[PDB]
Amino acid sequence: QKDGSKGPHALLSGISLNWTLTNKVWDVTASIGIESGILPTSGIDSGSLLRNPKSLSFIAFQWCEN
Amino acid sequence: QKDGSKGPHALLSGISLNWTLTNKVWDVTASIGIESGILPTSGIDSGSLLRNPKSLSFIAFQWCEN
Amino acid sequence: FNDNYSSTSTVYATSNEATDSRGSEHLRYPYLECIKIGMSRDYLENCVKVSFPTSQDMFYDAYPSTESDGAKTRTKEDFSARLLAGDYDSLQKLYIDFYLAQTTFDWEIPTRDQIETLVNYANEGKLSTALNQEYITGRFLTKENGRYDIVNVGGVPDNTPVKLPAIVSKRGLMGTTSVVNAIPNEIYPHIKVYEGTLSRLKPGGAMIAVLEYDVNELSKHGYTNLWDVQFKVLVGVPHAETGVIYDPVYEETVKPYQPLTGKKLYNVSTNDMHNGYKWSNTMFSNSNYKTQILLTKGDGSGVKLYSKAYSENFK
Amino acid sequence: FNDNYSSTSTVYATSSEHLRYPYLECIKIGMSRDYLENCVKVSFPTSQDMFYDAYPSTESDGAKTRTKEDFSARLLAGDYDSLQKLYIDFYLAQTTFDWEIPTRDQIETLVNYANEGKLSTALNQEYITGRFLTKENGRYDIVNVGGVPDNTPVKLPAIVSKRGLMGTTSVVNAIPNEIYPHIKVYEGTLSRLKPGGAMIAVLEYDVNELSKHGYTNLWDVQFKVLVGVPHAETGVIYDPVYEETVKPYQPLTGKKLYNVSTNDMHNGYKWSNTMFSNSNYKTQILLTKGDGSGVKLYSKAYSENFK
Repeated sequence: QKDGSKGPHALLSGISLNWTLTNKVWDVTASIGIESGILPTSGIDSGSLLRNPKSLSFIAFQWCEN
Repeated sequence: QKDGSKGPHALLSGISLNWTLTNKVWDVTASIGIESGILPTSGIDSGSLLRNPKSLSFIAFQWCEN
Repeated sequence: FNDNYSSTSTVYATSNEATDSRGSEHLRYPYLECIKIGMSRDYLENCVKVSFPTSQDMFYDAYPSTESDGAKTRTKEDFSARLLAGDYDSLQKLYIDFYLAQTTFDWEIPTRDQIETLVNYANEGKLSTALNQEYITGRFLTKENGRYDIVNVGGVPDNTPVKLPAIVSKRGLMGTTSVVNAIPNEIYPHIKVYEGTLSRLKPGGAMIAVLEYDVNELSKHGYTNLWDVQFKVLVGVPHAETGVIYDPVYEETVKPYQPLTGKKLYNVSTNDMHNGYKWSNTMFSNSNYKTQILLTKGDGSGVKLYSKAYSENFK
Repeated sequence: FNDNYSSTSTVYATSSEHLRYPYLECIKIGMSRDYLENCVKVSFPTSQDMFYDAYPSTESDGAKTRTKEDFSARLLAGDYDSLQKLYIDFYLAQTTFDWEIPTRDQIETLVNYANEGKLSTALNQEYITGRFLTKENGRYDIVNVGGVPDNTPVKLPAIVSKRGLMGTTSVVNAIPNEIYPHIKVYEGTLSRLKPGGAMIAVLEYDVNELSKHGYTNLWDVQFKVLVGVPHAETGVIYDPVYEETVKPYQPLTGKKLYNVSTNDMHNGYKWSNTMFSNSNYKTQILLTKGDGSGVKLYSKAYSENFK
């Protein structure tokens, strides 16, 4: 919440998973989009975004192709 | 809805997929978190949770590794 | 997700309700309405201290009409349904937190101390008519520090449906601290005094005991940190209905120093030694006096857990 | 997603007469129900359109043009008089009548409420830092919160209830503009500030700078002497360990002079027994109108021998 305390689970609007390959390392970023006016003005979780959240489990698949 | 009727689709906040192996059987549990104040006070769909809901299709992957 | 999961919503939240009201906006508000449902002009100061009867359609004039664009389904029927269903939280979030009418903002569920005043005001005809009748007897919803309780006026049967005839001003409606009309629900934990050449409650010195509480029933009443505690001892005639010594002739706060099995134990040692003996000089100055032990959180908060009002030697 | 991502919410956006007024609006722009008592103590944010619902519309018959744009224009232009008479004196909304520009003591309170989240959202953010217009006895001043640059534009985020909003008298958050007049102490075998007896001095003020601060009748005066640790930012001893009021007797050229004689032996010497009981204590002199009114005019908090 805006006062820094832990509030209820806000409602959700979107999830973005982004990945880019650079020299033998896959770089994965995430952002969970939630209702605004709940998160503080600045920080990791700010405005309408939870940036690279721990509240997310994803399965990473790898394979090779030509 | 709390009055027993079927209303519109409430808004969503989270989905949890949890799995546990016990004696050659994977026990799969799920929970869909929705906006509260719509579900009844008790039951399968109650409070803010749809417990192991039918309104969910998931793909189950299995493999073995060392 | 576990059962503690809770979310925001569109039905008991903001952004839905708009600047509108299904009631009539006029310049004699709200005092004309207060008199019209029977509040005497001699006691019109309570017009802003207690709401319109939740049993009547006028109470719900404050909200946008249920048919206008964007309104929540709010009616006296939906109120009573949630009331008898025990959904007190939805009442607080959907109705109470958004009443905001009668020019008063601090609308809340009445406390136990406030129902006590409401019964006195109802008997003395100082309220609206429907509430002058309602608060004579029945089972009433109360709320103290975020905790719901049901209080009983007149000793009515336990299966009487819960009544919330009106909400009150948190600070505007003055409560009565004496327990006469509204009888509450005090909690008595199952505890063992070890006695022997240990626990002692006899005249002539300091009172010491060593109790023992169960963990599973401490966690049911919000006590999982079994060192976030503090103790109070009371001396006087306990209440004839609930057994608590609400206004003791002698009150004393002490702190414990105990550390066993599937239960945990706590001591207690009165400071009657090396100061005025007067605990025993007042506890045993009247044969009807009794000694009672109370457990709170470290700062006096939490569900109040009470021992029996003991006679001499824990009898 | 980039940081431009934004969603709908359960909170009013920013894009009428009823029975839940004005408390409904206060929660809608973020006032917590735990602190709704301030709903009638502080107005809607002057930066937002809702504040201006109170006035007749600018298109209606015979109405004054009252908008947040015309408000901001006059604010930055320094036309503080036009705000009081056209907007402040005609607000009269939220069931409150004594709307005024906040005092320094009230801005002091507003910052504490903003930091502790007791206000609306636009104002919980607004009153953290900045330069704010204040008003004490018909006089405008600018106070600084956070030591911001002096070229920061003047902010009037909200007007407050004259009596309903309680000010905080300690000066911590809102740093003011205290006036120190150019004054000469004549010293020699005359002025004296040394332990063991009475403190006496004889100052001298300039007439042209007295008339700039509302002092044209140069006998409508009175003096106060303070003993204690002066404020680290403005230099005033706000809560002195010893306070003493004295009256002057002086009668010169293109400037005027005033004496000062503490009564230390026509009472207890204790001025010297407390001024010189702690090495950090200093003695400061304050000039007022005869009744304690007027622009407060301050001397330096002097050390021993006016050092």
